[PDB]
Amino acid sequence: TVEAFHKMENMKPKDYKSEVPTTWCPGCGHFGILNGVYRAMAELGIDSTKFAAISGIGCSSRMPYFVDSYKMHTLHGRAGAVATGTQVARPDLCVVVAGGDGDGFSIGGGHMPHMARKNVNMTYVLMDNGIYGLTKGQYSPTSRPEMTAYTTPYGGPENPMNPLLYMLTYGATYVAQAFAGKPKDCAELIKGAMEHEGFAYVNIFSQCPTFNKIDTVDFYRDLVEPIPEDHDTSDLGAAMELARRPGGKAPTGLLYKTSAPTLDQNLAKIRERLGGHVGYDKNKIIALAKP
Amino acid sequence: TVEAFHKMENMKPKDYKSEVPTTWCPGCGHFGILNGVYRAMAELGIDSTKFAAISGIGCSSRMPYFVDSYKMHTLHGRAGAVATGTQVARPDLCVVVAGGDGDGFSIGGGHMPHMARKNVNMTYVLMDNGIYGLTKGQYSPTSRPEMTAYTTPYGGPENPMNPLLYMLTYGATYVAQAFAGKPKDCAELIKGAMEHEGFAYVNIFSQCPTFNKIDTVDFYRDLVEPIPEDHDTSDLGAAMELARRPGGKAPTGLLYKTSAPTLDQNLAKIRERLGGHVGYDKNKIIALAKP
Amino acid sequence: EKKDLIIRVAGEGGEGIISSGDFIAAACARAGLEVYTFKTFPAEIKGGYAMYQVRASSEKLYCQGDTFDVFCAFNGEAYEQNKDKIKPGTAFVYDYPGGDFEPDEIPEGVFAYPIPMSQTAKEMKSYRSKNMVALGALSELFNISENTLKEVLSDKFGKKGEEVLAFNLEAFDKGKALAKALTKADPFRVADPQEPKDVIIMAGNDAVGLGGILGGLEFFSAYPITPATEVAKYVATHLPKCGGDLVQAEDEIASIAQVLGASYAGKKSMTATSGPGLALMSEMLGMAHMSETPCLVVDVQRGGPSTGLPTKHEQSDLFLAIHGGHGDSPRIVLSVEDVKDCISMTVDGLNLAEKYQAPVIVLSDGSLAFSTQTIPRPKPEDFTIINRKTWDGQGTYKRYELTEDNISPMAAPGTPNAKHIATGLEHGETGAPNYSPANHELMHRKRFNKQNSVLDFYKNMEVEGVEGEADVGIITWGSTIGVVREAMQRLTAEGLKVKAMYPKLLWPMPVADYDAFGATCKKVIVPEVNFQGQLSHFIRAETSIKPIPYTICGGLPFTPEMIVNRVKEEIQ
Amino acid sequence: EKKDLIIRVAGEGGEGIISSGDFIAAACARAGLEVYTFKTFPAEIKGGYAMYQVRASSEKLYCQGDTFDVFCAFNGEAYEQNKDKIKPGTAFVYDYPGGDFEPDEIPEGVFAYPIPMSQTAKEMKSYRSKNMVALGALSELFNISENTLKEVLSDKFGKKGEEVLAFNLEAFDKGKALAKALTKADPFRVADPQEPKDVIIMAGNDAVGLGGILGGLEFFSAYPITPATEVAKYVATHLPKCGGDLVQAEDEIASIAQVLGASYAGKKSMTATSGPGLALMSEMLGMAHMSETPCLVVDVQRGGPSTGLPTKHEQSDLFLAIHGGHGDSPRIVLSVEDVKDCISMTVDGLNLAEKYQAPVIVLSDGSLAFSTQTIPRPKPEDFTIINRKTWDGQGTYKRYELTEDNISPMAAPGTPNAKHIATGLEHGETGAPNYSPANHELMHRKRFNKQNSVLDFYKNMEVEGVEGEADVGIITWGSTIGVVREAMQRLTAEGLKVKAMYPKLLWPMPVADYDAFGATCKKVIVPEVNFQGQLSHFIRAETSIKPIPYTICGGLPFTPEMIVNRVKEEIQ
Ligand SMILES: Cc1ncc(C[n+]2csc(CCOP(=O)(O)OP(=O)(O)O)c2C)c(N)n1
Ligand SMILES: Cc1ncc(C[n+]2csc(CCOP(=O)(O)OP(=O)(O)O)c2C)c(N)n1
Ligand code: SF4
Ligand code: SF4
Ligand SMILES: [Mg+2]
Ligand SMILES: [Mg+2]
Repeated sequence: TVEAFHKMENMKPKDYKSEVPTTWCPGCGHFGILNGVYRAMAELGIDSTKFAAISGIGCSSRMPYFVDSYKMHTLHGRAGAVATGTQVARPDLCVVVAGGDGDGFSIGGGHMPHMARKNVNMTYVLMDNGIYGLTKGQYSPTSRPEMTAYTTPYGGPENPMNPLLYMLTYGATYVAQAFAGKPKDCAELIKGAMEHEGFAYVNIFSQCPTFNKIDTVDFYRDLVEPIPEDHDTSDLGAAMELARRPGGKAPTGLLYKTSAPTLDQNLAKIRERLGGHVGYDKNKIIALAKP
Repeated sequence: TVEAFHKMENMKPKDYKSEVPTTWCPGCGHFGILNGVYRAMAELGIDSTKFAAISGIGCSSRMPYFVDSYKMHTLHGRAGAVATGTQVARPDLCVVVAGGDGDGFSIGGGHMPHMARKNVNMTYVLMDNGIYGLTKGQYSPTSRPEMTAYTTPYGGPENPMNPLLYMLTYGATYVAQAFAGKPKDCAELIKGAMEHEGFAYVNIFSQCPTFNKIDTVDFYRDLVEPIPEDHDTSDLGAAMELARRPGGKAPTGLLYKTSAPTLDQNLAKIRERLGGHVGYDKNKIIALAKP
Repeated sequence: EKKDLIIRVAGEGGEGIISSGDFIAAACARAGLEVYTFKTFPAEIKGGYAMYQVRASSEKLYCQGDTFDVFCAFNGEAYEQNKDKIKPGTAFVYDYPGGDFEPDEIPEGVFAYPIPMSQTAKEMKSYRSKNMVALGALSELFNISENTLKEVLSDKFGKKGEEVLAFNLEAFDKGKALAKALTKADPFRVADPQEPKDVIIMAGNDAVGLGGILGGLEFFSAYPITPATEVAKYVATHLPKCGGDLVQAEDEIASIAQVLGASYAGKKSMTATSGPGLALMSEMLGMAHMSETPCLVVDVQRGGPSTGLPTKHEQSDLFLAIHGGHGDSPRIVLSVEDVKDCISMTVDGLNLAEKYQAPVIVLSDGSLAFSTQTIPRPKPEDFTIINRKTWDGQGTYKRYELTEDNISPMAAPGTPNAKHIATGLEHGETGAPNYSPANHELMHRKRFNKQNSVLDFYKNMEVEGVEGEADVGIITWGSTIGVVREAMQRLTAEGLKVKAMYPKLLWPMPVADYDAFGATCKKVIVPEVNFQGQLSHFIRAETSIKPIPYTICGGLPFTPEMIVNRVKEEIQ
Repeated sequence: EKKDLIIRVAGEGGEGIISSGDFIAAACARAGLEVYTFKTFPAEIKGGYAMYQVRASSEKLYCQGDTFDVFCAFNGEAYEQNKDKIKPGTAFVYDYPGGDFEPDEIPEGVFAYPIPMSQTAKEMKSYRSKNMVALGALSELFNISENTLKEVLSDKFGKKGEEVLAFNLEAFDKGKALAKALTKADPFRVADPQEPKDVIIMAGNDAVGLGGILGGLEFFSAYPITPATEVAKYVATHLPKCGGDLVQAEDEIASIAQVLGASYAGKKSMTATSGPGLALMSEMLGMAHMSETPCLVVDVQRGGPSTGLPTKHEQSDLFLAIHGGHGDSPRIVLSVEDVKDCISMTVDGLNLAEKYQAPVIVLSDGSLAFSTQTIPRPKPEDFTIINRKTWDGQGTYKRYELTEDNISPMAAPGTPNAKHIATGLEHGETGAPNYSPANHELMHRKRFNKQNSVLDFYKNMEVEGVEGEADVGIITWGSTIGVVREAMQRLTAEGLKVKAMYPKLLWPMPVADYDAFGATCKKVIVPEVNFQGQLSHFIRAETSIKPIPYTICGGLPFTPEMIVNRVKEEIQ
């Protein structure tokens, strides 16, 4: 049970801004996601002393610097695996990972299935700009094949992957998508992801104007399509149909939400069935080794 | 384009056996899969000088030692990534990866999406026994939670993953499943996987009687359900429905098959559009650096 | 005077070779004897030749010994595998009549004792009780206490019913009777029982897991790998009892990542692995050093390089443990000698990670992992526990505050007024990225001076032997220490001018203590099981000693006679 | 007589700081001069302070030099960033009047030259032409060839239309006129133009990619990482022209895995990375060693440890390159000095991987990666190319056949009668797993003797200086070699008894050549940019030299005067 929520009264988004100046390019989509993060934290009345933001490497991954909380800046692709250890060690914390499409699904792609499958109680905000921004413009697993980039000057020789479909297939128990140009949409879906008990994933399109010249704001605005209100967010099959983009349109809103035991809850059940506690008489364990 | 098929006359399964005695446990399901591999190779008239078997680490991963062909025994979880380099370097070869559920989806889980997404022209035969056999009985990403194993003496604290659904989501262009107890099903599906141009994945249930006491032969026989003949193998959504096990029954047969460019084909297009060839005048490249 | 007896039992795994040895070990411990065991499982899981060797003595044991005094073959394959060691003077028990082999010419001087183990078990309609027959014969022939042996069998089979137990005791008695009918011609007898000591029997990997728990372990993450998995098995069973959690990660990178995340959260965390896993962990161990985050990795070394020889003996990960990080990225490196160390030095490892906020690697090996020993029963209150330095809450919190002892107070998330960044980028006192020349020089000195100050606090480099000048000094590490200990007993009994030193802190190294030892030796020999002489390399690089490397690399440990012979070659 | 001139230009990236420097470098090369450049991009992608430093000379250049002779500031931030180096004797050009800053008291002895770059560019209604005005002024004040500068500008802007080019040439002329109106009081002039030489200008990372292609590269796999990504960028553009393939993998483990698979398939394969990536590759480089599969990794070293200082200067991956593998797992390790080496030593790297069927690591660094030099135009037919020993098809093929030279003939898949397995398990001659002691000893000797025989074939350790006894010998590696080259020019011009040695084969090391050098020097100093003195460590461990380490670790390279001063401190 996360103890960071509803501990502060009359909070405003600016109360969660750190003193660190934001160094992203002008027009970078990551600004809209940062604004959504601020709004979510204020709407939850969060005491950020109980909030742990963990990121790897990338332009996206610099976002915790701009948020007033505890944070760890770790290695490229490892934020989610690190966050699993933080979360399991301290289930009272609100644990959030932020990172980009390369950090998450290239080098970090092997850790993604197990976080979701084990239903770790954390939030993963993936800022999808269809490129590697921080390393100055190589293509990513979400890049379109017609894009040319610095290691693919002749186009991408493969198709992109589907992050929402991956996460649904992996078993994420809260799956949503938004566009950074709608920061209030980001805030609502990020807020719901934090309160959700289980692995909550929010894929947010974010423009990189400096290096990605085809996945522009106008492209993302035209690409998205809000999810109809009659969609059943407990229907996994319907969520996967949405993730596959009917008519070629990317869904925005909440695709899927279900209640299932979390990893820390299952680990606690193990300790409970043993009567485990910190004061346990370790002589009982030692005695098992007597000849 | 593989040049190993239909090059030899009067080939029998024993012609593809090496001299290495197969030292798997009696009753191990891996025997049925190995027999399927031999039968597929003989029915294809394969010239095994043009055949490359590549594996990682595990009981399953010992398979290439038992095959008379070119082969590599590499590192745990890295066989598919190694095989990509072999395949792209030599697209004439028939490249086959064999390995277990842990080798493939635990430590190897980060390489799986990109092999399938890029449609590398290779075959991946995954021998799914629901456990880590070679390291003597720890649970795997396909183990059922009620199983107890040597690092989970109090049960597995998570749900298993769905290999077929993963691979369909990843973009594998040939997806099939069988039970090791049906060696003719194994042979036909593996043979079709080899002939397929693209990333072909065959998930085969395999009993481990030594350590897995609940995923038995009788359990797998009752679990499987042949795919109806009217199933459309070009319908990705319908294939995903089958993978999610309607009625709790695991489908056996061919779930999905589609024709799309392979990685080596797209890489070749890049060279062709440049007029690239080994005899290219390298002085032309050097001249670009003149002041 | 011979105080020990070495009994090797060998045959088809699955006929109870391992359980038989464990029964003998437990019985000898209940009779007040010291015990040291070793075993090899069948090469393939389906089965095959297995071996168990139990050494029992009225005095302390430090290694397996040179070779067996008594050999018991359950089948012909076991006889062939050990034929070259069945030498005149040894006792040889074998399955006859009714076994699966005709024994070759048993050399004259070998005391042979045929026992129909297989057939006797068949007459009882229970071939699986074959090992019970062997135990009876061995007990009778070589004075393994029948009283404590039946106690051990009763503890194992009493839970199955009085019929099952009385059945196994009859098979035992049948084997005892068969051996009594023979005339004992060999001089070998296990020492007579003594007052039973307050001991336990533990394997190396279980002892590491217990040492972790006793050191205050709260979070364990691992991925299975031979020969380290038994650590995770033990922790998984017992750590939840103490309020901690074990998680099996998807690979070694995930495991060390989770260890760092749990440690950042304020929990004492560790993993266990072997060579391949430690190599995968190199990048994340750099993060631990740079971010000053406590973590402990136990590397149960196996045969390398690459996949190598997973089941064999080798201590060849010292290069990787010390130099495995990119940049200037030091680790604290310890290495254990015996089962006692597997407990206390895992506590040491957790303590040093807490005190110095640094990655600690403890090097074990695959023989120690499965060897068992009698050790004095551990009492939790006998272990000193160290906790990470925490912020006193005064002033403004700076995660990487520059202090006189170079150790910055830590603060777990949730601590009021201690929001901060832990980071792998080079950074200033507040953890903000800082690429200036002066700061990099300053922070290198902070972290290096911090970790190097282990030398002022943790001393674990015992010296024994002659007090004055020595003709030969021996320096070794790992379980090879135990082999050299027995060699020193033999050499010092002959009045030879020899001394020995046993570094268990491997990095940073106490150079002055090395130099003081070397100044009192005419020669220094360094036996170790690796190809390059890895400890000798660091002795050459960091000290004034010019060592003579004695390297072997064949998947086997040294024996005491190997050390004795090499030392004598260097004196005369 | 001063033959070189060092010009630093600095200001807002986006006003053409880098492009201006590249224009001067190209113009000086077209005027027959030698050129050495370095640059820093803005710390943030969005922009900020950028710097470019171009050195041009009538004689060969080996490093950047001590500090600038001429500094050109486009704005006040650039002036503040470099104010402490604007010392008496230097020339100072700056945007004034009409710029964004009022300069403080220009120190006495500084030759100040205000040029209204911004105001002139604004009066022309094209602020982006500001750098053209600066170029005109610098050309006039310091004799940068107007002819070749306008040639270079014409090549860049002629494709944009006759109006655009004539506009930029007009801005250039305005800057020339502004400078002509000032009185030149400083002694600085670029050397007079000479006949253009048969040269190219290349950056270090581009030169690595070109060397791979010239060495017969066929398959490249990498993952982007600073400061190495330009290698993959160059290869991705030009390798497909030569029939090869580049793939961007999902991480460094996948990249080295694909390299090994392509190499097993018979193709010359390589990757490029930096410290973090090399640490992730440690396990797979163990497989390369054990299975004897050729592979090449270029590590463009950056600031460590951990994430470290990605954009700064450091040579601290020597420990990891040599000792990063678990077990006894040796690599062949080279390190480049300059742009020439980046070509020829990447060819060397592929050749040695072919010849010795072993993992080769080439250590570059982040300064060299972005530095450009005039180098002699490479001629493809002048490079010796080595191909892996391939089976002659006679007899029976065994992948790991024991031969006199310890190099087993290879066979690519598809070779009749050469089906075989490459494996990471310890193995016998046919590649079947083999755990016996004699075989492990035998195969260690095979693989170690093989890789160690590089010492008999590849020699790359130049010695220069006095022929007889020296008061001081200098040993260094990496791009630090070039710095010591210039220091040696100064020390020998002062008649000092000094010599220097420049190892470019780092492992295995040619111990006898080290011992022969050191025996002729009273003292040996080893300058390197890492905290622990990593080369000195191996010099102590493997030779009879005990060096005096001169270590710095602040993200900056050495300068010649630092070496000169350190050497003079040691001469009595
Ligand atoms: C082990 C390792 N490999 C490679 C890198 C280089 N690297 C840093 S960020 C990055 C990718 C950035 O792309 P993304 O995650 O999509 O974030 P973005 O900058 O686009 O927001 C890469 C490849 C690294 N830091 N570490
Ligand atoms: C880097 C590394 N980590 C861990 C291991 C240990 N290991 C060997 S096989 C294996 C898993 C075997 O399970 P699976 O892949 O399902 O094959 P199976 O034996 O069940 O057929 C593991 C964890 C290893 N060899 N290397
Ligand atoms: S490079 Fe792209 S992702 Fe990075 S800050 Fe600039 S616009 Fe944003
Ligand atoms: S342990 Fe299991 S998977 Fe391995 S050989 Fe035996 S039955 Fe097969
Ligand atoms: Mg991105
Ligand atoms: Mg398995």
